[PDB]
Amino acid sequence: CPLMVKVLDAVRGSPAINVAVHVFRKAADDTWEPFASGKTSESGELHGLTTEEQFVEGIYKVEIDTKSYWKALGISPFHEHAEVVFTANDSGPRRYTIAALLSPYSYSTTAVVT
Amino acid sequence: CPLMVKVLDAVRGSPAINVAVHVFRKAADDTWEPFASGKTSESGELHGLTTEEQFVEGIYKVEIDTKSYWKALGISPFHEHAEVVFTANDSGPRRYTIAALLSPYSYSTTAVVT
Repeated sequence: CPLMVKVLDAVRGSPAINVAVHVFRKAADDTWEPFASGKTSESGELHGLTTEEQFVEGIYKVEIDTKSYWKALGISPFHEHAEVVFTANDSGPRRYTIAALLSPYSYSTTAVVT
Repeated sequence: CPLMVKVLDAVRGSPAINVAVHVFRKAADDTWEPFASGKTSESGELHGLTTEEQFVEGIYKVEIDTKSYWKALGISPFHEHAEVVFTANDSGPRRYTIAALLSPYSYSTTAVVT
């Protein structure tokens, strides 16, 4: 799948399972359309996302519900969510893997394409 | 200052200067209002922001224009910008220091609350 997502937990050294992730597509008008959604797996990964050229180029947004992730634990978090806004589109069909490493007061996001 | 931002460049090992930062305050209606704006200083810092109880309780968004920074450089980044969303004030009027560490395809955001 053209777009994959992976989330890890830096506090426990494990995949961030059961994490909600919504994918928005920047619409015709200045605004955000719901594009895809899922919950991370046992592997902390989300595959079923989108298709080949349902996925076309545009600005996308990956919203990660980190707040819920943390409270589930009993942790006091800082961010409301983790957000990743990218442009899909150079000259190519790629493969986008967005990774996110979660801490209560800190997070990193990285992109790996091919 | 109640709200401070610091931004570093992991590619060059220096403060990220002249990076535009917009601060939004989630308004009465489900929506974002402009609250403060500025650019990072020679030391990668933005202090001019807000004040005492002007800064009120609420959900704010700190949007760092990473895209323009990398472009000015000759680098073609992945992120459109770096967004930081948080609930402020609650159990205290706090002091917020938001740190960002940028790379072309990666960014990390950390918060220091006192």
